[PDB]
Amino acid sequence: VARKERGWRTVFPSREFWHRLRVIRTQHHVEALVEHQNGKVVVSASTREWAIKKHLYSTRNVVACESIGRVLAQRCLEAGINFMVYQPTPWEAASDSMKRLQSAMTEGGVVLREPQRIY
Amino acid sequence: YKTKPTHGIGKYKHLIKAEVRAINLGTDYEYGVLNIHLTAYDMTLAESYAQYVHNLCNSLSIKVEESYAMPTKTILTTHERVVQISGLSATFAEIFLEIIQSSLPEGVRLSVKEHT
Amino acid sequence: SPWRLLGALCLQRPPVVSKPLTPLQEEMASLLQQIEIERSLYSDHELRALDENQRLAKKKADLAQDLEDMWEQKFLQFKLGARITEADEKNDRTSLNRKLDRNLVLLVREKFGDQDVWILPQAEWQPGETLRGTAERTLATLSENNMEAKFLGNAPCGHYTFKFLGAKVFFFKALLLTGDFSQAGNKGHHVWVTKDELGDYLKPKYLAQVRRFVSDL
Amino acid sequence: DSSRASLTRVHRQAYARLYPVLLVKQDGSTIHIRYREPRRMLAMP
Amino acid sequence: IPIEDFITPLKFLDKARERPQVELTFEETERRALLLKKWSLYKQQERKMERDTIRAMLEAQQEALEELQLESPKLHAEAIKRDPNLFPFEKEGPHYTPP
Amino acid sequence: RYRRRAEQEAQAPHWWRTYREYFGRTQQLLERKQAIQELRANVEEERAARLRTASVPLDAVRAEWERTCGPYHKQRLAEYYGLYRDLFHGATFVPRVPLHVAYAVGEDDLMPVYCGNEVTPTEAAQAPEVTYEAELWTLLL
RNA sequence: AGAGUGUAGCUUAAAAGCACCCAACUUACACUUAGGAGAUUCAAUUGACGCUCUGA
Repeated sequence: VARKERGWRTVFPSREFWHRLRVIRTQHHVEALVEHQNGKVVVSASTREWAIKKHLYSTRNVVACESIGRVLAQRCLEAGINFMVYQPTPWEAASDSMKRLQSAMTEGGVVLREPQRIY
Repeated sequence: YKTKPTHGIGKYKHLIKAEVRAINLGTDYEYGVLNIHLTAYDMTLAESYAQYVHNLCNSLSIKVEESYAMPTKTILTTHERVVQISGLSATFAEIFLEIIQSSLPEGVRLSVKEHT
Repeated sequence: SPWRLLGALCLQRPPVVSKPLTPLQEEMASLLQQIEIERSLYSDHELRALDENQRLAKKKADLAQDLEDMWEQKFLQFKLGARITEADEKNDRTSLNRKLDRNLVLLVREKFGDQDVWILPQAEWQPGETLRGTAERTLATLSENNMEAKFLGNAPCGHYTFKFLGAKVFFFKALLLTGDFSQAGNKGHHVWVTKDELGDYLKPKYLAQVRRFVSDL
Repeated sequence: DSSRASLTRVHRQAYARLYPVLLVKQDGSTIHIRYREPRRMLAMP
Repeated sequence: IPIEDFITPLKFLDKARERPQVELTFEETERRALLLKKWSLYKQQERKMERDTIRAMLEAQQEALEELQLESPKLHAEAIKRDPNLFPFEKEGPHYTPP
Repeated sequence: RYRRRAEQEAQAPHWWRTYREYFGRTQQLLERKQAIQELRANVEEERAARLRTASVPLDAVRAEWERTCGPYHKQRLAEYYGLYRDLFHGATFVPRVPLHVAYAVGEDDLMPVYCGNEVTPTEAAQAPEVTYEAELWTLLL
């Protein structure tokens, strides 16, 4: 029922969500955020984190994205968040580690599309 | 708005130059446009060495105008590539040329000839 | 102050022979060879050697080896020039062919009245003499030859200033195009140094730091 | 450093086989040149 | 005149049938990964060495023009000056066999 | 890159009117380098890494997460669900103890109570199983 | 001999972010995708191993 911020049509990305998944790929670390509209980070999963950094070989590859999607999806089911709006750029969309990331999420248990607001 | 302190916060055309001789004035001395021909009987040495010269110039922040190639000559074929360069400092002429001198792979000759 | 006006010249030899490959460069070299083979597109020499023995096999069922053996025996005729004319000498430091793959530096013994120093060749200049003309004068002064060298710019490369009375020593840079180095048996002591003898011959910090503008590669 | 941009590969797609043929121009200067039908030693008169 | 030789040969179309067998094993691809990784290390350390030559020699020539600038005021005005002789500049590469 | 600098300038405190105004050790690094060097040393694990088929076990990541940086993510979630503005009038704290509470669902399994879950009152009919690793304590709901 | 001292290239980062390299699309460059390498100089805020400068 709550208001999705409907506007912002000229400016990428959309604000019309309640939860945005945002993958931050740096030079050294694959990072994954789950945020509100307000910029409050709700649930994150980063490879700058000793519980997951030591099980991994390299902190940036398709393995780290598949694992950060497994771990992030498992963290978001237990946080009671089933619905995100992930919006990529069209080069980030066709990348194999973000298809592997989205498959890790939707096979994890998290639907990457929110239901509509009821008016 | 004009009468507000936030006037001109959105202007951007002063951030873009949306639009040749040699400049040796009194202290700030620099060459004009340059040309570097590369002639070899291998496509790989001319193209790849042109890549290496071009990445050296991008790593030295040089205004590289064009990086095209010339047609060949049936003699076998003599392969040529042209790399244009504008902007060199006084030390930067010697330090820049000495690495192209000390980086020729196998039997490829140079040119520091100029335009037209 | 009385400045003892000194310029010099750090002569460079362009290497005529390319360096041999690293074994890592050998393995990556053959790897690039194989990936070039696996992505090529039907050379006619294969079409004249594979399909021709197919059709000649059909003729016997009812030559490129000559060509390759001619090419290989012509490859066995002409011997190669040595990349090392260096180890047979091992002592011809005065020879311009002392090393071929590296860059070689003119470097001559001198004996002052108060000093006795192995020296990168210097020049006593005049304010009427240009520093570029000081180096071009340094080309044909001590060697007494008909070398053909090349300069890039009026910029220097290494400055070392020792005093006793002031002085300053300027180290410029040239490049040998060719050279008619007549009478290689001079009375001087020119020794061509790649990199490593430059600390074996020049000890003080105004001379054991010439390598910081020598192209080490 | 004369082996940096020599460890190469033909980066096109319409290219046939190329062989490491040694060539001599006029003065006894053998250079590997990618050339067809493995001649091995070349010489221009 | 805009004429170049980047056009593909028209002969390179019909007989593209010599090599349909492109298959490798596990261990050759593993060693190939070691070659690409260690060769990326190799070229990386190469350009780190060349960056050390550019920075080292360039600081040597900048301090050269500063010592010449402070020890000769009328000779660093001409030290910046450029030669009329590098205009038809050439240099052939190295070879294998000297004459 | 413009997106990165652009988000950084978005979060910066500006002097004009903006959307936010209205809509607002050494032994550990030694064992870490030794264990990461001993981890990256295997050629089998490097082969599983380079073939994008390597896996990660989730349980050790979960418990080790509960030890290392669990309480700070749980502080994020309690800030997000408003437990600090409502349960202590804004005064924050850090949940240091990795608690466990789960409701006995029948006899076989038990619905876990993590930070932010959905549990029915059918599953919450009976008082739960409380297990935590500590040594006094008062529990509240 | 003394002074300034000291994170991988840089950081009023606190083991991070940019820089960096290879492979592919590119004539090439760039973008992007895939991969790679990296340091708190050693001992208890302090002393001595290394760099720079001021001298002989």
